[PDB]
Amino acid sequence: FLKVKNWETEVVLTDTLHLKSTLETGCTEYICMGSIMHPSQHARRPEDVATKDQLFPLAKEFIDQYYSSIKRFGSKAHMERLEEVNKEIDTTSTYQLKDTELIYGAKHAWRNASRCVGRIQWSKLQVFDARDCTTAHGMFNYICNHVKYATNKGNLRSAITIFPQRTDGKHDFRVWNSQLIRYAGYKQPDGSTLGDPANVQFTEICIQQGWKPPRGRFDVLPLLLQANGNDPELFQIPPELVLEVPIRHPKFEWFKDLGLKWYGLPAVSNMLLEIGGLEFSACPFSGWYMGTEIGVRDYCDNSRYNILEEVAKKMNLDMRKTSSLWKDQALVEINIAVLYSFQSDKVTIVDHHSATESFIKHMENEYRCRGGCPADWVWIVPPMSGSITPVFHQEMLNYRLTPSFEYQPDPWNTHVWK
Amino acid sequence: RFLKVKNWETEVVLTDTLHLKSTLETGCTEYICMGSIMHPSDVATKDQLFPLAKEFIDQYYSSIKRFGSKAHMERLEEVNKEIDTTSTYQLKDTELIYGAKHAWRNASRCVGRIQWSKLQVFDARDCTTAHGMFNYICNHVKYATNKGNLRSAITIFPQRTDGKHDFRVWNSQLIRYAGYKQPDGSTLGDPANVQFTEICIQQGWKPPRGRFDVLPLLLQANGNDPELFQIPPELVLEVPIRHPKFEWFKDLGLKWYGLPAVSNMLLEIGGLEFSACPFSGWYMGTEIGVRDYCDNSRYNILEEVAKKMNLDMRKTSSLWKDQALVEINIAVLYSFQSDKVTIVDHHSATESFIKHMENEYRCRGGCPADWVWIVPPMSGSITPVFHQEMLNYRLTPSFEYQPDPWNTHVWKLV
Ligand code: HEM
Ligand code: HEM
Ligand SMILES: C[C@H](O)[C@H](O)[C@H]1CNc2nc(N)[nH]c(=O)c2N1
Ligand SMILES: C[C@H](O)[C@H](O)[C@H]1CNc2nc(N)[nH]c(=O)c2N1
Ligand SMILES: Cc1cc(N)nc(CCCCN(C)C)c1
Ligand SMILES: Cc1cc(N)nc(CCCCN(C)C)c1
Ligand SMILES: [Zn+2]
Repeated sequence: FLKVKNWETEVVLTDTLHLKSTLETGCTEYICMGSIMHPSQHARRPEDVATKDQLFPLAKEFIDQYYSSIKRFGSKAHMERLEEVNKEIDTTSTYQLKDTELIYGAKHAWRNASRCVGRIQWSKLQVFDARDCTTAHGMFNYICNHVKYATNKGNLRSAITIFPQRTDGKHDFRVWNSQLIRYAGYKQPDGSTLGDPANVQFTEICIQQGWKPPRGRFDVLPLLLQANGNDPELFQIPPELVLEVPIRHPKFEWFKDLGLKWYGLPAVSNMLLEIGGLEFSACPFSGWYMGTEIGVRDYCDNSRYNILEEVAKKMNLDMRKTSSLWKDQALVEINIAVLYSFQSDKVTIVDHHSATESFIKHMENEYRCRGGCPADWVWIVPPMSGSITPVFHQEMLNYRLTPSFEYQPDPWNTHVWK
Repeated sequence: RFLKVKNWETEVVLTDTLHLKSTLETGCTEYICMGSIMHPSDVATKDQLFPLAKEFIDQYYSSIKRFGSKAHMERLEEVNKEIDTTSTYQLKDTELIYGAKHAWRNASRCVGRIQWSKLQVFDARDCTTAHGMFNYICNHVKYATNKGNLRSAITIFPQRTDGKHDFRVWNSQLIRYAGYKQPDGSTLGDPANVQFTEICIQQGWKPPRGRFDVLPLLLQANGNDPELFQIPPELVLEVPIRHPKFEWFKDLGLKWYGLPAVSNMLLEIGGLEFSACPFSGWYMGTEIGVRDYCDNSRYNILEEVAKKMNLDMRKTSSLWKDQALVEINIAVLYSFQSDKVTIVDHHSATESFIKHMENEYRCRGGCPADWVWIVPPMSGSITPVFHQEMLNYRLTPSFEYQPDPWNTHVWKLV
């Protein structure tokens, strides 16, 4: 067993769940890689279509886990399911998840996501089964329905849409966008950047694929959808599906005149969902924002919107030296405005104080019922005001459980066009 | 083998080979990361001490471009003689200085390491009594405080022998404020120091019972019972805290001391253990303004400041805590700068650490760094270290945690 202590409350939790971890963290007894973005390349099956002795053990492990979860280990259905998966692999080199296994797998991938502060909600995930999809047009239909369901007029609901699994790696379904809704970024003639600098490369691909850019600071990017390994196709999300919040400040009347807004729905679409050896390379999932994701990182990273400049100017702060803390002061105001604006418009949002408090409660629940909760301190602690949130003083153990969400290469690095 | 770290702001990529020289354990395994654990976990035998000493001596003669020299080989034989005959050995003055500076250079949790090569080392290995320790510590405080122009320093007392004759400073820092738990459950002074304050009172200290009572030194020499000493008040530089815009901030009656001086850690050099080695630098503002003042378990002044700012404290999403936190840290920095007492803000400190880290990769092949500790406790992502990948590993000479002495000391009075 391993213990974790909270240094504010002195609560000690005892971890045994880590004994079920399967993948390497990247660390060793001599080096810790906890701050590395992608510490490990340890995967569960090789880089493409596995042989039977590579895939079946991963399948059996997950089927065993699912049937244990419902108190039916060794039951009739469990043993038939194993025989069924065996035959499927014998005749197709893969197998197909039942609807129940798919739902279980998706929820537990979220439950196992050690970087996610939002996991107290993990069992409240709506799962849309899109495994019958065959074209990029059908992918667009599924994504539109997902966006409409999840947005729900501002009462946001967590959802995931799961497209057909990888087969031989030449027929991948992929959403090329990193999120379903993101703003364009444009390389300016003088050298600067208009819009979101994170998306300049993706923006140029879209233009390179025929997208006519309106060239503004908040241009919603088109969807770039790839189905069955074919070349990707551009689609415009209907604007009535894209809920946006104008950013205003409860005290500063001039804040409105900054002309800022942001979208309500955070929807990650470039990760990979791994269940029992199966790789779902297109599995867009969405929830609701923690305010700091917009106000600290989107607006105030140097390589992003970088608006600390303007806000501090309008505030008449002394930007002559760092020790006036003008950056910190403007940072707080911007995050006040983001929360005030979303709350005013009745769009679901959580502040980092509430979110981190929820996560401590979630940790305690998971230790009580599951014997552990894998958690990545570097990612869980908010990017501002860390030490005045309870997670700062909370020791955490990070380990990798399956099913899981994984990073995957950007498809433009790997796709050979037609 | 090589390991790469990337900065996701700048895209700079650095190549770590120094990790191959790492020694003891991180706490992590191949399947669990313990990077957010506070401390993941009698005296060395002859056969244990030999290889540790050789590795250090090898390192030292390599750093002075004398590896394999006649002087290198004779030092090794000399060290081997001592261990063989006395079960320990004694460092040369040059080796002690090198070792102390490299323990700082190797401190993966320290953001202030750009200054590592400018450390004043005070050799106190001839000290035999607690009175002598007091004298050494007073001289250290005076030299390091330097009328506000602070200078980094370390004082090194005699090493462990059999573990029954340890030298120890029982204070966690040389200068700290007392904390007194009241019968009604409230705290006067610094809640972090309530327990140590109790021990001092038990030993005979007469407490003023104020909010900023400098604690007395509790000094243990040669394994004897520790003894109390009052630091001369003229040696304790303090800064009253005021705010450049809120004139009411001074009415809070806050102050802090200028000299941060850790006194409860262990310095390991070549297998030798220096259990009493107080070292001092200058503050980063957030150490006082964020943690010392605004930790729930410390002075916890967010509420009063927020009240005087007329903030809406009914809902967390008004971010009144965040707003007060910034204002307190503005006051800390403005106050020290006005009194011309050395301090560094977290933006300046993290920028310099990135410069340091890059230079260490270029000239040394790496820089062990603990991201969890390096990133400041506020405004994390608007500092450059937040976006900087880091590798953590343990190089020696090193500073280490050690048990609190009141948990292991065997008393002898009455
Ligand atoms: C319901 C409200 C949710 C909140 C408030 C939330 C919050 C967050 C935050 C703040 C991060 C840090 C990532 C960053 O800052 O860039 C994160 C990471 C993550 N979240 Fe959640 N999340 C939520 C829902 C979900 C859902 C529904 C899923 C999956 C079904 C999920 C899976 C993940 C994953 C995999 C990561 C890691 C991303 C990476 O490594 O890049 N989250 N979450
Ligand atoms: C010169 C100015 C210095 C600055 C601005 C500085 C800054 C810091 C900061 C902010 C921390 C984090 C600790 C915390 O937040 O509680 C730290 C840790 C540390 N510093 Fe430095 N430091 C300085 C000088 C030194 C010196 C002179 C030494 C040793 C000779 C040293 C050794 C350490 C060690 C060992 C730690 C780790 C302490 C622990 O693990 O609890 N520092 N430093
Ligand atoms: C549990 C957690 O590791 C602990 O609160 C750490 C986090 N990071 C820190 N970072 C610094 N500089 N100082 C600290 O005391 C801590 N505390
Ligand atoms: C290098 C460092 O690990 C990297 O910048 C991480 C730090 N912690 C983070 N935490 C969150 N939530 N999101 C991030 O993108 C990052 N970035
Ligand atoms: C579903 C969800 C909700 C939320 N509030 N945040 C996230 C993380 C977004 C960043 C993920 N990384 C790939 C960049 C996801
Ligand atoms: C020499 C020095 C200077 C400075 N500015 N900070 C420190 C860290 C003290 C923290 C110790 N921890 C156990 C809490 C040391
Ligand atoms: Zn680790």
